[PDB]
Amino acid sequence: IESIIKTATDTVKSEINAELGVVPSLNAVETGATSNTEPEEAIQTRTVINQHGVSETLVENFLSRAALVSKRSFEYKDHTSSTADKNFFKWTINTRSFVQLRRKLELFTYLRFDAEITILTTVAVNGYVGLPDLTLQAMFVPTGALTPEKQDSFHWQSGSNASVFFKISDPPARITIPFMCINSAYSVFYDGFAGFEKNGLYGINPADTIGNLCVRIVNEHQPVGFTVTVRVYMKPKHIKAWAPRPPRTLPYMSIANANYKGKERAPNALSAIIGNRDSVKTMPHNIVN
Amino acid sequence: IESIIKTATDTVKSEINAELGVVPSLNAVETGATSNTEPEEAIQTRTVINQHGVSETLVENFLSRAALVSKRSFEYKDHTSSTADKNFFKWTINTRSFVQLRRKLELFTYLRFDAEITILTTVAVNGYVGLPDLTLQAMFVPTGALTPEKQDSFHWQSGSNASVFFKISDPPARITIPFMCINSAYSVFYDGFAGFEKNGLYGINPADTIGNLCVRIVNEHQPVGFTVTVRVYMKPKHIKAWAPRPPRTLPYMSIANANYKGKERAPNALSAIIGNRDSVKTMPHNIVN
Amino acid sequence: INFYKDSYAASASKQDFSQDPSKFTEPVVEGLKAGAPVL
Amino acid sequence: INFYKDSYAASASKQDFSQDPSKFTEPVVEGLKAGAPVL
Amino acid sequence: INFYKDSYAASASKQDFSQDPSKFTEPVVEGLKAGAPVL
Amino acid sequence: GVPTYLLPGSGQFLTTDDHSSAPALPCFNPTPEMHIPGQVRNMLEVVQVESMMEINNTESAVGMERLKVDISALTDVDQLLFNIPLDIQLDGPLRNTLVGNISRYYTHWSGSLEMTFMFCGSFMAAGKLILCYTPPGGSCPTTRETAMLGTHIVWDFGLQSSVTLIIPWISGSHYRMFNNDAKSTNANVGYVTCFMQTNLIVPSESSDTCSLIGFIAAKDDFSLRLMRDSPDIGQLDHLHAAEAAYQ
Amino acid sequence: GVPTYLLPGSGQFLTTDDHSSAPALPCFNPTPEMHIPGQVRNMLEVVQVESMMEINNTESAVGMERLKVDISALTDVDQLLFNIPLDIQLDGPLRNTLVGNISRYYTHWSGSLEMTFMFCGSFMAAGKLILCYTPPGGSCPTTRETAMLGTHIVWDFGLQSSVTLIIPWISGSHYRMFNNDAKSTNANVGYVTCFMQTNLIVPSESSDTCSLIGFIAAKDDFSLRLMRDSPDIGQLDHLHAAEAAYQ
Amino acid sequence: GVPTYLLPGSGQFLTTDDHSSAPALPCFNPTPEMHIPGQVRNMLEVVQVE
Amino acid sequence: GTHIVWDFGLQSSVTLIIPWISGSHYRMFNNDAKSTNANVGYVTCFMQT
Amino acid sequence: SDRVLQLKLGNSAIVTQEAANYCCAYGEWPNYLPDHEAVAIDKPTQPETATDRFYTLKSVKWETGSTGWWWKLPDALNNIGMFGQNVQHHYLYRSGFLIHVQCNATKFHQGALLVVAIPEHQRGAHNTNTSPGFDDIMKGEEGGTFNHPYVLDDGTSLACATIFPHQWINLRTNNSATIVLPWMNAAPMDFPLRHNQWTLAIIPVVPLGTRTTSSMVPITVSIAPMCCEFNGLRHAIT
Ligand SMILES: CC(C)Oc1ccc(CNc2cccc3c(-c4ccc(C#N)nc4)ccnc23)cc1
Ligand SMILES: CC(C)Oc1ccc(CNc2cccc3c(-c4ccc(C#N)nc4)ccnc23)cc1
Repeated sequence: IESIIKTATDTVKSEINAELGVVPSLNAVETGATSNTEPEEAIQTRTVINQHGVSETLVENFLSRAALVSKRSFEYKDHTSSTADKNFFKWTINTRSFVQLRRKLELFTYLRFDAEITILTTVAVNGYVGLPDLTLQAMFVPTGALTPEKQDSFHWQSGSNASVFFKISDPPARITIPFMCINSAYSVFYDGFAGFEKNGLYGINPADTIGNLCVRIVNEHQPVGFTVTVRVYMKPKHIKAWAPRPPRTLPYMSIANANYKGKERAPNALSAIIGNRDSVKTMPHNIVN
Repeated sequence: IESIIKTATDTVKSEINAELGVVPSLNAVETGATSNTEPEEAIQTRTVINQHGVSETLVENFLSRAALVSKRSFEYKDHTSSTADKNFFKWTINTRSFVQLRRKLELFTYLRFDAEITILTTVAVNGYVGLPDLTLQAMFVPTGALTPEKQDSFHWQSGSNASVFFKISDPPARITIPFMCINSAYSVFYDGFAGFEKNGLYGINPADTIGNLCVRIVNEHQPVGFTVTVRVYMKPKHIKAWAPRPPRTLPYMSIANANYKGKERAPNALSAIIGNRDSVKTMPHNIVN
Repeated sequence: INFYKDSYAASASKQDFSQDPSKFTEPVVEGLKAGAPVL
Repeated sequence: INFYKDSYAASASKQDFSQDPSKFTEPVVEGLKAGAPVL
Repeated sequence: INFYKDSYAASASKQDFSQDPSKFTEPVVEGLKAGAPVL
Repeated sequence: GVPTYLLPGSGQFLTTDDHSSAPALPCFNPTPEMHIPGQVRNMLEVVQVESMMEINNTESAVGMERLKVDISALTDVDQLLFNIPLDIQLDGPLRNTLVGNISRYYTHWSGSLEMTFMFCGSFMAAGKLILCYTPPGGSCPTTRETAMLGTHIVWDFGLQSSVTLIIPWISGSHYRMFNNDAKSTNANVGYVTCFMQTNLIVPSESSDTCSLIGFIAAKDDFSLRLMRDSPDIGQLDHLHAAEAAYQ
Repeated sequence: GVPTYLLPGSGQFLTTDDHSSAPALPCFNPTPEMHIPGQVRNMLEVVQVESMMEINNTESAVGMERLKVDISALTDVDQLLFNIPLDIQLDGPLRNTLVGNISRYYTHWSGSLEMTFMFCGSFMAAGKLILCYTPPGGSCPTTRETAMLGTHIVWDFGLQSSVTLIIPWISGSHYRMFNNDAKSTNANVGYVTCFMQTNLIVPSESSDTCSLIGFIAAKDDFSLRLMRDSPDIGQLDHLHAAEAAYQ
Repeated sequence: GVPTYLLPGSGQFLTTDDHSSAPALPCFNPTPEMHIPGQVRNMLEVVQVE
Repeated sequence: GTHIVWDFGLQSSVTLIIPWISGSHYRMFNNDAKSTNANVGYVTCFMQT
Repeated sequence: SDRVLQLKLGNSAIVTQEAANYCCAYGEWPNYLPDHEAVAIDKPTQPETATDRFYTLKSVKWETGSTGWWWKLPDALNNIGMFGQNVQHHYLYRSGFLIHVQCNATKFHQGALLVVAIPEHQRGAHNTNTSPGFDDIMKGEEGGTFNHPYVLDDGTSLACATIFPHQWINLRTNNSATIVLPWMNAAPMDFPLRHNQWTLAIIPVVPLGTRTTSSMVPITVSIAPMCCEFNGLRHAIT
């Protein structure tokens, strides 16, 4: 039954049991149900009024904290002779690059949420003059819009694209992107192929495509070079989640897929996820006095 | 009797006394009670309407002011050849390092409060170029979480750890940590051993473990070196306090224990806490005219 | 505090305390009993 | 002023004027008297 | 505007228009008269 | 104008803050909601589902073999068959479980655990086992006469394939910590042991060796506190094709 | 937008400020409260408890010997036995007391003090003492005929082991200061002296020398003001193992 | 958050301004008032004395 | 066992009650003193101070 | 009337004719753990009169050089009678204590004992950085002696120890002290082998003196656990 649960369940006192035909510790795992054996059935209990709150395990609280999704460093310099991110970069938006957020999200099959984005920028002098207070432009370039080819291309005039202009001395730039799947939920996993032909990508729902984040320095280059690093954080909010999954055990290999190899030896080897003990009779950290 | 006290008690006028069997200046210290002799019983008094407030000696006011709990200096430089805090540090959280807060807290056996934390950062040029406006990250790493090994290790991606990102030009960074003991109160003193074996630590309740504070500079190193100093202040708030104690007399020796040596000579020598006078008949600052 | 015109701009919704774990723990067509054996 | 969702975020509570010093000054099972000798 | 808990934190009190200059100009035990000579 | 002053913490990026923020796409209309099976709203719903313990975490158990314990007929009475370390923070049989993997995002835990064992011998196999929980304080028991002094279930094999041992929450404090110090009095739970109560008795044409699968779940009195990054995942390099997202 | 301006004091860290601040652990649930014996809510409850004066703060009094005063039979009438300096700010018998140690976190004080003396001779010991408080203005009295002009209690030894001398709050100002200038008219309290009223008289098989223990407490008219760092504790180096908290 | 902007005069120290400011000594209790002879409340009372 | 700690004072005397602690309703005056139907146990006195 | 007292608990009784009232620490009385404060859900054993009775420790000799004595609770009782057997078989314990301290001498003797119950008396070592070891702390029924009673072996002071629950034995006035201790812990129950809630301390602030013929003057300690509960039944650690 669906019910409102704010605290852990109370324990009732229980007596001795000796009833024929009543056998609450016996179960049948083959049904696929979990054991319904209560502690009051397994042992004699006392009454316990339980006050422990359950708010910290809410899916909202579990997922709605800001995580790094993108980090890029580029040279802020005169690029006339470079081969390179020439005072700007383009990022194809994804959540698979940083394993801590990736593993948390992949505990679920379908997710619906809005994304709070924070952009943190940092600058160092290339191998000192002090640090300049640069202006940056982040521009969202949706599917089928033209991405900028140059720091000063006219794409940056941004007539209809969302842009945010922000300083390095400011607090980190912050915006919310709405839930923008063409379905009612994002497909965290996708057992399918993106195209009507056979050559399309496995494992990525086309319905979930966000677009590109294009970031430039707005200033003309200075006489000396700098490295600029941009960090993007995403925080899910107003979250719905469906069909929880076995967590990732093996190290990730790629952002394109669930391909797996494991560590050379346990823990998280393909052959052994838990580290070995000497025998099933060995207690590894046994208390001895 | 428990009662609400906002001001010091009033004095009533008293007359001459000459009653047989009534002897209010006599007492019995052996019961363990303090003397109940009132001034109206010991001398002839006038009436005094007393307005003096008692708010400044509230335990809330006595303890809830910000005190330094941690101070660390490290080099912000290229550390490829250093032996060292290489652009970041880890602190195992404790309150025993700075004696002024330590002595105040140790007036009590059990304390329950929330902690307001302020982080103040300062920078100097190593032996001038001006001072850079660095971004720092403080990350709380609870018990059994992995601490960062490097300034740019992926631990800093902070998917579930609380992190605060803050600038040197900003006001000091401020957060509240909730009261987080697994008991109803912190054990300011602990007459016990932390483990089920005999080799565990004396004097530290395992229930009170907070975790680690990991602090890095987020910027890449500059061409020149800097010293960064981080100061952490803690302010108790929403305070409850139980079983007040004899104050510390001897200088502290260690953060691990109550070990004591004293000063070489009084005051606060092991043999003499108060400085000596010549005799019990000597008045040290006697008024003479 | 939300002065933005779009409701998706709002702060997070941390008040949804409804649970139904039986859809994951007991998706059996005939519900289990305490006082009777499962099979 | 507190716009935070957790009540532990609040400013300090400086209004608790309840005292009972007799638990420290007079933990004797038979209370002392003014008009009679202690022993 | 005062969100501080201590009332001494407040802005200044510029509304006290009570005067009694006679304590400085006329501290004589018998008050002066207009229609009669002083001595 | 309004007179103001800035407090400490002004302009910081706290990753757990909760504010409204500026919508980048004005007048956007999200896709209507649709009912989907299996909505989860509290992670305590997940840990209440039972999942297999890797009890046979031994060398020469390979892959799936680590999820079953083989039982054989014995010629000595009351022998120990296996034990299970209960330290969820350290790398033992409980770690790669639903209750295990979710709890490791948290630092504090409280409440009861359920272990269920399914007997997977033939219909003709018979036997009785005793499953014992030992509250902490001393060594793990090695003899049945010692183990039966703790909380235990005697299990008769029959038509019902499974028993539960409830591990009741017996703790001095409200919570335990997921402490890498497993011997800490704030973290140690004690032990589970299995002994022969009678014997595994099988006829000639049944297989002489039979397997147990063990499961664990949290009960609905279970509670978790103080979120942390889970130590179960990490990275050293960038992943493959991550750089290509910038090209 | 709201028009605003920033005042002086914007962005300062005042260590005595009182604001709400951002919670780092959202949805955290603290451990339920439990009743514990001995809750203290005002530090004036502590200073009302009596504690031993170190009256014998002399060389060749070692350790516990500094907490007792030895009384002997005299062959001259009305002799002075001891005096007690009352300057709580300076290092005298009152400093390492409950009232002493708490008051030294504060700068101003007001209200009455209680001194209690317990006689610890044998049951067969007898005697009368006079305990005198002298309000300030002149020298400490050296003769009983001078001291008995102040506030005094004549004490007969008997079944009740103890007398209190109340030191009444006799002050021109509402408060006194804990002033390192002990002769300042804002700080000096005057003196306590003890004389023989009769004599210590003991039989041959009682010990010829007997001890007083002196105690002090604040009364409930006592008040403290203006919090300061206490001069009773300091450090020069880091403590041992403090550096190791960073390793 | 509240949208705001700063006006001219933000962050200035005008010596005749009149704001509340942060109390450095929380829960401090001032000495009770006492009646004193000769309270002056307006300086025009002084200039009326010859 | 059952004991009374006795302080000497103005009241000259203490009582130790020996309570009837017996499996049966009665005991026998048995010349076999070690018989389980007859043995009552022991009284002992020690210095407390 | 406040000088005569009888304490009766289980099969044990103490009479004194020369008490000085008695102390109830913080004005509390021992109680069993209520349901709104319970943590452990197994039904507790409550042995009552088998545990809730006076145990008398070995007496110590008060000598002119004595620095004082201490005993830790529950440690001093962890091996005594049915109390010890229940602590050995159970993970968790809770109780109060009633402490009665006994010391008679003649009317020609003098001397004063501070009798004080110290909560969480975490000891220091003298003149070292190394923390006190297990065998320094855990003494059992014998208890320990003070190294430096003037700082209470913890760098604080004897003069202020009257903030803790205490009585005096002043040989002029009284020959016994009584202290009733509630449960005093941050957790509702504890593991009795690794944490001591209370330290009993007996300190001779005024030394024993007489000019009659000397006799041995013992100090005797009787402690009754009050409202014993035990949880987490298993084999004996022992
Ligand atoms: C320049 C400004 C004005 O616009 C911007 C700024 C930044 C961004 C970067 N956003 C984003 C970065 C990373 C992920 C997302 C997602 C997302 C997350 C998880 C899942 C799953 N499972 N699915 C989708 C949705 C919307 N956004 C995202 C986009 C537009
Ligand atoms: C990086 C940010 C987001 O998180 C942070 C930031 C800073 C910190 C440092 N906190 C802390 C530093 C020092 C002490 C504490 C205590 C504490 C105090 C006194 C007693 C006693 N008696 N017992 C516990 C509780 C919580 N905290 C503390 C922790 C997490």
